[PDB]
Amino acid sequence: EEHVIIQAEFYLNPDQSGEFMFDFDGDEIFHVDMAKKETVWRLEEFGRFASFEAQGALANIAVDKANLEIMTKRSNYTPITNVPPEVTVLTNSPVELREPNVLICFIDKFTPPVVNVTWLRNGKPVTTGVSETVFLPREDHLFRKFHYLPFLPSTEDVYDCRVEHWGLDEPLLKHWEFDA
Amino acid sequence: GGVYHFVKKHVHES
Amino acid sequence: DTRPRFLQQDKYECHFFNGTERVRFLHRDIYNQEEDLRFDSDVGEYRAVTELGRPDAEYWNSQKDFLEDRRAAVDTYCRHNYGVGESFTVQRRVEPKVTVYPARTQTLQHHNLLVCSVNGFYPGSIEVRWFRNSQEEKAGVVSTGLIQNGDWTFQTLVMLETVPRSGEVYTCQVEHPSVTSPLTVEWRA
Ligand SMILES: *[C@@H]1O[C@H](CO)[C@@H](O[C@H]2O[C@H](CO)[C@@H](O)[C@H](O)[C@H]2NC(C)=O)[C@H](O)[C@H]1NC(C)=O
Ligand SMILES: *[C@@H]1O[C@H](CO)[C@@H](O)[C@H](O)[C@H]1NC(C)=O
Repeated sequence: EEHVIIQAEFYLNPDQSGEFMFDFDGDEIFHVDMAKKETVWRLEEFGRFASFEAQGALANIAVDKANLEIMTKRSNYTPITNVPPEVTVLTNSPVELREPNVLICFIDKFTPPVVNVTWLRNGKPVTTGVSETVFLPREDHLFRKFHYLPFLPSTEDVYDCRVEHWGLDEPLLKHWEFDA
Repeated sequence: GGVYHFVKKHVHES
Repeated sequence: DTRPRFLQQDKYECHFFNGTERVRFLHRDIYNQEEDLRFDSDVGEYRAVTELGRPDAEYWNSQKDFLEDRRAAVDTYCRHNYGVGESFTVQRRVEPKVTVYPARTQTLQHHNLLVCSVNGFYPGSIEVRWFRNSQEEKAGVVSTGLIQNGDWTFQTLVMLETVPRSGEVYTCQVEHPSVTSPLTVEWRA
């Protein structure tokens, strides 16, 4: 095989949340942001060379919610079986003092596609410059997700990626700090 | 470049 | 929160072999975590993997016309979407940023660990080689595997565990489809 493009979408009841996104060989090309009703491109560049009518996607998402309810009943309402994440915290590039970089909290192999993720610099939450990706599809029909925290490698600081997914008993913390 | 095509979802209740 | 969740997952896959010389199309209807309904461009009709899809399959397979149209996707949908942006995907190319450092410096009297850290290169395909005095270090090498950063770039780390001699010149050679000639960085004593 050489490449694979996947139009991937999903609806989740009772949370009533869905997602529409195109995946090219593992990475996200774009995805329709339900709320804003607009399509979002992973890389600015991508948009300047192609387009998609967000609306049409919001159309599928809805027929999905439908087919879902029919598929629920048809199986005597058997719920999904939670599958706990698998978190790893890597640094984008080799970390060297006072030199800009990014922390990647990489959450893998889970489902249902629902999880709260918090960055903590020395046990306190951080809400800035941080960024995440939508829920990316896996060949096993689970999900993968990414979180970003650009930082400045300091010798005195310590970071923690707290992840809470329903399949976890208590929250989960992956720890990181300069000098393993 | 150009424009993306998406297959449409069709449902059938039985 | 324990109230049951029900998930619907729809996947439309376009598999390309040899550019677009041989395309394949798939539709996977998924419930929670199992695939029940599936259209294969190579089969022509829908197949119900699990009894959950049974109805659907037989209902669509009766519409021979529609069942035909779906075979067309390999062109109307797949091959079309392919070119709509091969410009920024098939042809994406970000040059690897290689750096070679060794874990623990002080340790140059005994066992050490040299690290080749390839970062931010795009086309997943890459290949690293560890040269101890221009001589393939065919073994005793440990790799991180390929790592997806999620931002259309990868990174990987290949380390060499060796006893550092003040003369031996270990080199890391990186070969990736974004550079005319191989990328090499050296490190010795
Ligand atoms: C993720 O979002 C929040 C933060 O954990 C959780 O929602 C909380 O807020 C509501 C209560 O006022 C309800 O949605 C939930 O009862 C409550 N959290 C729970 C289950 O105790 C939500 O649950 C989180 N998801 C999880 C549990 O991973
Ligand atoms: C659905 O599942 C429940 C199990 O709690 C069972 O009692 C019920 O009879 C099932 N429905 C049928 C009749 O298949």
